[PDB]
Amino acid sequence: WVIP
Amino acid sequence: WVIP
Amino acid sequence: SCIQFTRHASDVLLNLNRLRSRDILTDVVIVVSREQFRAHKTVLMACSGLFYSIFTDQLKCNLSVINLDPEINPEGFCILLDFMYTSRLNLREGNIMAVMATAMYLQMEHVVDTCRKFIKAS
Amino acid sequence: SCIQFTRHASDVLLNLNRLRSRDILTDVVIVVSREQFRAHKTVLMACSGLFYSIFTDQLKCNLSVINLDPEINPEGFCILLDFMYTSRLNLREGNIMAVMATAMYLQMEHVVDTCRKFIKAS
Ligand SMILES: O=C1Cc2cc(Nc3cc(Cl)ncc3Cl)ccc2N1
Ligand SMILES: O=C1Cc2cc(Nc3cc(Cl)ncc3Cl)ccc2N1
Ligand SMILES: [Cl-]
Ligand SMILES: [Cl-]
Repeated sequence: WVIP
Repeated sequence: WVIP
Repeated sequence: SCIQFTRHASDVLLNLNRLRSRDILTDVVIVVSREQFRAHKTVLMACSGLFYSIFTDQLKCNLSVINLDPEINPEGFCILLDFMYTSRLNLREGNIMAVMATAMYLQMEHVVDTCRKFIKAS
Repeated sequence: SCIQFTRHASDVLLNLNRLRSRDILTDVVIVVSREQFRAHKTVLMACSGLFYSIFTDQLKCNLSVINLDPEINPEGFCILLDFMYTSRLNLREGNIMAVMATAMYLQMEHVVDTCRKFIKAS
């Protein structure tokens, strides 16, 4: 999971 | 396009 | 010896979401309490262990309406349906409990994992 | 303020390809000369300007069989159908001309672009  |  | 187009999967999902927003080729309504959500069975199956099981069933595969368990929160479902079609999860303090419970029911293991991680941090 | 699961789109496409290989929820047959290819209309639309136009047509959207132009090569179509469901293109010296012609007909602009580049290099 990432900060888009 | 890439070499997978 | 194939070549690969890096953005292909993302572009496919983006177009499937555009079809969903325009209600094109949607083939099922998911009923969550008083709320109704139109979707593509194949996308639901690709994202959820529960929908995978439902639509591989020789009788349920032909249903145009699926009613979820009355404990399922419509907002939690909406957030998860958006994630299915975009890869983006609107996880917030006020919705995390409903999102985790809905992801556990829908069998969306990666969403359950991030919810457990985010809850543990607080 | 969403979070994003990087592998989600690829995982969705991988599961859609698994559904295709097992002939699950396929809703159309594409006929290319004597050859038949089963697929999901939504995936075909998401990948091809031609299928997008066909299945948004109020009459053609309901057809279970689509016949391609007799000039279309079944192998070129097969290579492109595989690319649609995997992001991987089996581009070879012996098939590049048939793949480019088929991609131009199917309106798959990124495939046309790499074929033009690979032809130019030789
Ligand atoms: O967390 C999850 C997400 C998920 C998706 C699917 N859907 C498929 C799985 C396979 Cl192997 N082939 C085809 C499909 Cl559509 C099943 C279980 C789960 N669990
Ligand atoms: O090279 C290409 C690939 C492609 C895909 C699609 N399919 C869509 C486009 C839009 Cl805007 N919304 C929904 C869909 Cl399914 C149309 C044209 C082209 N050209
Ligand atoms: Cl997931
Ligand atoms: Cl393309």
